[PDB]
Amino acid sequence: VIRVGTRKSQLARIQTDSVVATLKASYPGLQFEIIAMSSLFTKELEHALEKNEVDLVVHSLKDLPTVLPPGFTIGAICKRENPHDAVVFHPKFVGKTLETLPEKSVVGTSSLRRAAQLQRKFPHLEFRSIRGNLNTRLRKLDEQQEFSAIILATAGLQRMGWHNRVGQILHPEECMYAVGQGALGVEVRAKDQDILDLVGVLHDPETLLRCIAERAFLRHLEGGCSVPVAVHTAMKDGQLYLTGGVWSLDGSDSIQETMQATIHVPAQHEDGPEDDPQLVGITARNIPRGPQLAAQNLGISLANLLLSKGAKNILDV
Ligand SMILES: *Cc1[nH]c(Cc2[nH]cc(CCC(=O)O)c2CC(=O)O)c(CCC(=O)O)c1CC(=O)O
Repeated sequence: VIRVGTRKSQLARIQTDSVVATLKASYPGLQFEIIAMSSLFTKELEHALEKNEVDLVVHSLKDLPTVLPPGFTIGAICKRENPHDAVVFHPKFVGKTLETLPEKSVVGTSSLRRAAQLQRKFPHLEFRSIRGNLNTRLRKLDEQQEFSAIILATAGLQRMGWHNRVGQILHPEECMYAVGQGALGVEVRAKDQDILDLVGVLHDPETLLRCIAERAFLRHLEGGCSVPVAVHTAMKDGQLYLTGGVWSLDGSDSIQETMQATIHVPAQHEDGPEDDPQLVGITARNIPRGPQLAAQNLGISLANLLLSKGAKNILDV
């Protein structure tokens, strides 16, 4: 049996089921039991793992820290869903963008990354804090008299089935995404080789590499989930392009730079050794180590350039 622990929440459940459906397709001759428990929530799922009550936990990659706690690791980086930030609008706005929205219009977001970027880009728009989950945030926009629009993740809206509410997908010139956004991560016990082996199938090499680069960049910057650090990655013609940015809380101050590295997306897998340290919290012992190391190096390089341009001033408000 494969005991998968999940949060009782609707978005946590869907993401969990999606990973389980892939593992099921890879391992049809194995049992999968689902345990539902309800960073307060991250902690109790990690206590179950400790007890061996569950073997896997499925999380969003942006929610995980760059250094996981002792004895845990990210066994699988899944294929990436849309990483972009999207705008949902108030019904009264018949085909508008943030650009065409009236001046002093309120925009709901609890992300400093989004608010910082969007304040700089759309200075004539007010950004207030919105609280709750997608269904709550969507109800508040529709019913209440406060918000003209709300900023949310395309991946998240997509998973709930509510891509019909996406009004505008924001591009990197407007609002670059969070590190690991649109990617699911599978947490596992670091010394359970049998569980790490199974989860190895879920690793997508293109996403894994981009996600190491992004996590390496953030770890070097001393960033985390709730910090105004944003990134954009791509892999085209054997090149990994990493754009990273740092903003002040109001967007007034911002450093943004782009670097690239010759890194090839590996088609084939391997049987790497157990003593290979996990990179940026990730265990990809069945994926070539050459390309992973290069991705981390690229992330570090970009963090080092940003810090040389005083990126630590902007962050330490
Ligand atoms: C680190 C961080 N987490 C969240 C909330 C969140 N977690 C998962 C998603 C869905 C997309 C995905 O799987 O990547 C989301 C995003 C969402 O639509 O809320 C946030 C956003 C803060 C908030 O308003 O909830 C952040 C911070 C950040 O993204 O900058």
